[PDB]
Amino acid sequence: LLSILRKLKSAPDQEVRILLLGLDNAGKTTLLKQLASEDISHITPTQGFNIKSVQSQGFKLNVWDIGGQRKIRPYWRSYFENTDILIYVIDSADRKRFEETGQELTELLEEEKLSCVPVLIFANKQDLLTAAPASEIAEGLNLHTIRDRVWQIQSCSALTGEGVQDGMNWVCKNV
Amino acid sequence: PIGPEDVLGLQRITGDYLCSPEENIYKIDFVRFKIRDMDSGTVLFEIKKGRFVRYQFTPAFLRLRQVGATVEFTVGDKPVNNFRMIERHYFRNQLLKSFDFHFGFCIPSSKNTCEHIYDFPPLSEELISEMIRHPYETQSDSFYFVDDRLVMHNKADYSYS
Ligand SMILES: Nc1nc2c(ncn2[C@@H]2O[C@H](COP(=O)(O)OP(=O)(O)NP(=O)(O)O)[C@@H](O)[C@H]2O)c(=O)[nH]1
Ligand SMILES: [Mg+2]
Repeated sequence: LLSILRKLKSAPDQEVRILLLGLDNAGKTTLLKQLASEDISHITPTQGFNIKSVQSQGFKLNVWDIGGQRKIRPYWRSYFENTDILIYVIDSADRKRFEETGQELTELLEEEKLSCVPVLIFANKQDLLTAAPASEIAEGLNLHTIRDRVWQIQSCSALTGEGVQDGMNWVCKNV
Repeated sequence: PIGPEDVLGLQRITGDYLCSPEENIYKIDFVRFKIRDMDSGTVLFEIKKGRFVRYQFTPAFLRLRQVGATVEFTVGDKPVNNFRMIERHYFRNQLLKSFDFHFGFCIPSSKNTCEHIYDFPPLSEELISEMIRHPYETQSDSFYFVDDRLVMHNKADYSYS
């Protein structure tokens, strides 16, 4: 997050708000703690939000992780305002939930408060052997039909860190 | 009807608590506080748990450069609109650090965390030894607002011996 801040520091408003969404169990909080260089061992399901507010030289990087459980999801809308980047996380090995996650992503990309917001899709848990590759997830979700914004899909493992920096590098280039 | 405006220019610690416990109608509850050095990764302090805290810290805290400060809080049955936190640290009429964070909506019966990751202000040797020599004269106010109205006020003093 520290170096990410420095990679975004040229942003004219001097603040960047990143929203982390995705189904419960996708790996959102793990990703957040990975980015924050924090121990990822005490993680439980998020019944609310987790925020990292990174502030240096009057620049402000706020990353919001909202819980993904079905009972928390209806509140996602309460956190859309002033979002600069959406990061949408998917468990690449949970195929039974591919349709559920496509549905949620579809809704997000129709939301008035998220219009034109760049979206990074993290195809997470690539360390798992049964994980679908990013290209396959992209095909399944019809990411090529996205008209109204820049987007990227990135293979990653929030657990190991692999692919995470490549995703965040795209984010930094597209703020 | 105390508001953010009343608090943002203060040059010293409040004289006394600014509200009663009963004014916390949303049952907001701070259950954990953690301080870590972002450089070495070391957790310098964590507490896992009534509106006053006395912190027993060391001089090493004052020589840090990159700090992560986490709060963890629960919310009761009622949804909270426009939750805002303002925290201010002082030593003897000087403002050391200020944090103003607009949480916005808080989900009913939620458990939430916020970590402020920041550049520790480079305090002069004069100031550092002065605060080391005078324990508990470094103090903080934590103000919590719901829709611009103060609903909770916590206080702390600090020792760096
Ligand atoms: N194998 C593997 N497991 C991962 C990876 N990322 C997260 N996990 C695991 O997936 C489970 C859920 O992770 P978590 O970060 O809590 O997901 P979440 O999206 O925050 N869930 P919620 O929205 O309910 O808080 C945890 O057991 C976590 O260790 C990954 O990249 N690889
Ligand atoms: Mg979580």
